[PDB]
Amino acid sequence: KRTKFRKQFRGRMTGDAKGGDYVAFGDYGLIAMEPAWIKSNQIEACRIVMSRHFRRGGKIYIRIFPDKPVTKKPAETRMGKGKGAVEYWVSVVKPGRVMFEVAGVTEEQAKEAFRLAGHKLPIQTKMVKREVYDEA
Amino acid sequence: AAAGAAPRIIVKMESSAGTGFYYTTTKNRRNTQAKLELKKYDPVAAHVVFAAAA
Amino acid sequence: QLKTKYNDQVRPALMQQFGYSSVMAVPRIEKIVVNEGLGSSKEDSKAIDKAAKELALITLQKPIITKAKKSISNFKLRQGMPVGIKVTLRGERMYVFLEKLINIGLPRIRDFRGINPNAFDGRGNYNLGIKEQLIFPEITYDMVDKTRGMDITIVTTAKTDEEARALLQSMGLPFRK
Amino acid sequence: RRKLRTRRKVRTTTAASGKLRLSVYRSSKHIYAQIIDDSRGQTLAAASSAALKSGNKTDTAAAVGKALAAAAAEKGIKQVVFDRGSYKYHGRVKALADAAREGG
Amino acid sequence: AHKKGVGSSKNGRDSNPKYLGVKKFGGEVVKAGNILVRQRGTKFKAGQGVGMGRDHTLFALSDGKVVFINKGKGARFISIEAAQ
RNA sequence: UCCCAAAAUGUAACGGAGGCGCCCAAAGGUCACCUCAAGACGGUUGGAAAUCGUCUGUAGAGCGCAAAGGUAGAAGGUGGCUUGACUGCGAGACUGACACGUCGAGCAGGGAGGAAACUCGGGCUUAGUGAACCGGUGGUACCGUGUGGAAGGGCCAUCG
RNA sequence: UCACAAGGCUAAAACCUUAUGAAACUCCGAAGGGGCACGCGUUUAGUCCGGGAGUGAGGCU
Ligand SMILES: [Mg+2]
Ligand SMILES: [Mg+2]
Ligand SMILES: [Mg+2]
Ligand SMILES: [Mg+2]
Ligand SMILES: [Mg+2]
Ligand SMILES: [Mg+2]
Ligand SMILES: [Mg+2]
Ligand SMILES: [Mg+2]
Ligand SMILES: [Mg+2]
Repeated sequence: KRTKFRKQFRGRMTGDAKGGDYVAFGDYGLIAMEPAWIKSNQIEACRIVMSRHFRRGGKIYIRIFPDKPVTKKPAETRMGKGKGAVEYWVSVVKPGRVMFEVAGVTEEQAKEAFRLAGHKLPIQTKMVKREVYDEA
Repeated sequence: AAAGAAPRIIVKMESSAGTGFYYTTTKNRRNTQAKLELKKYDPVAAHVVFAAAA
Repeated sequence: QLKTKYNDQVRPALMQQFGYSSVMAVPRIEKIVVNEGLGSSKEDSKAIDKAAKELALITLQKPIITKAKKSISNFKLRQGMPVGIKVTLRGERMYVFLEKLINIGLPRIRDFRGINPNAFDGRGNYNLGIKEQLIFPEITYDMVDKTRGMDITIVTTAKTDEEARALLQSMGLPFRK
Repeated sequence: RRKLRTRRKVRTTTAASGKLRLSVYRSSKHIYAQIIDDSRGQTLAAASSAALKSGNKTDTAAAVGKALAAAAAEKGIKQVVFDRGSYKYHGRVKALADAAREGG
Repeated sequence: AHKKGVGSSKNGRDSNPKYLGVKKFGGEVVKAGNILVRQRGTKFKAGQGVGMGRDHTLFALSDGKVVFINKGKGARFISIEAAQ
């Protein structure tokens, strides 16, 4: 969800995903395909979906994290007078970046918990499975 | 600068030489307390030390 | 003085004890360092005067007022003000004051049975600070006001703690077993 | 501790000064007082004190000042800069000085 | 229906530009007292023939030709070497 | 002062943050000397932090204030002597539409510190500012309405 | 420096492996740009002195 202390406001720009395209901490992984912004609550949503479907307990790695403050001006104001005041928080997930890692669950379980998380997501995704030893 | 001027004041350093010449700078009154005693050039002779006139 | 010669008779004692390939490669004694860190709560000019007096009368050497490192935590601290008092003794007066100590100090210590033998400067040296002041050759309660205590730090040029230890003891020193 | 020497060393503006700098080394009971044209990596004159010393250990400073300055006459050196070391210009190295400071 | 403000900015402010950097570059002729760098600090240290005002301004002392010495990062010098 | 500002300078917004309208007679000149933060072991008040010691230790500190650059061969901490926080100038550049503004070698008088090479025309630097006009004050003897004076102006300094 | 994902470890901090975000972070760091010299090679502009201006609401990709 939120960061704890910071600077306040920000900006916007894009190209392909820095690190990391590879599958650590787990056996199955879910990957972006589109240059989105991702809000806390959207992740929160995926977290709760997958957490329920796994029941107790599995193991869930939420790689992505919202450090980026997005603002929205008040209702019905003429432009200017200031910058909008922190509406919510996004995490700038670029394509190929791995958003999710789950392990301690079968392939089937992983597929499903993934698909369920996917339908809650602003962007297309793909699941995959290890071999990406660029390092470890 | 401005009137109230409690710390630092524009003081004028007038010569002992009796020439006419003087200088100007600033003293804190926190640390000069009494007077100011300085040794600068005089252009109506050569180098004769002044005191802090009002 | 005499103590110097006794060191020079500890030297083949530790040469023989340790089998040193050299006589300078043997533990010696560098300075003695006397600290008196009253301050913080004792902000009295009168008191640092008294510590000056006491120190000058026992150590026969003027003491330095080691100020506050300007660290000002929540409680009572500040910038540049007296908080401690240092007197560094090395060489002659070191040996004089140290002999004064083994001679008249720890003996005249109220309830004394030795000091802590568990390791000190694991680099190879040894400190040991000592409490009370009403246990002295020169200090009197019939020449002071209140009651204080101090800090003491020697520098054995040893290489470990067993060698430091050895030097200390055979120099004449109480290890509470 | 090497701070004093590299201090005065850089403080002697090496080349752009023009003048030649003049080393010392009185830490041991032997010195070395070299005369250097800084810029060129070459050492011009010099006058040691470990090839016979008469006997004096620090009293001989004036001697090697006079001896050096003597070498300086011949080589043709009239300008100088005093590269001291960690040496606080007082007695010995002051002797070497005054000595060279007249006997040039 | 409508709104009534009220907020503003505390910001805006900035300071008039400080035309800094080097004015005289590698391989450039130089008159006496021609300036070669404006800088905040010791970014560029004076070498031979160049002095340094309090602005840490580097200005050349005796005509000649400008030469840049980069002594492996954070320690750099500018100098003049006259032609011939 | 930083970011925006697109690796030269420059560049707008009721774009994003933060300081200034001073301070210092030593916090300046010079001369000489000293090296930081922090952690680990052991240490009378202590015992989170005090003061001492050992080991590590390139800056993880300090620089009167904002931040950026800068800086350990010092600008950082300490001491001696001191009044260059100086007159008469200014080769040559930076910078601005103009007015401004900034840096400055070198010459003279004449001084400061140094044994000296030397350095010093304020402060590590970048904010701490107000054009003219009319007037106050110290010097100056340029003009002074028939002439000689004096009122008054002019000049350099300087205060509002 | 600020922020941050799983684990170790320890009384939490530091620290260890794994892992990542940054306009106001930077061990690094392009393409490009800017100054200067030549012209080694093409082409035509330039600069200064003086007369006359107009313009100072811009618009889109
Ligand atoms: Mg550009
Ligand atoms: Mg514009
Ligand atoms: Mg008017
Ligand atoms: Mg008048
Ligand atoms: Mg008159
Ligand atoms: Mg590398
Ligand atoms: Mg207009
Ligand atoms: Mg317009
Ligand atoms: Mg436009």
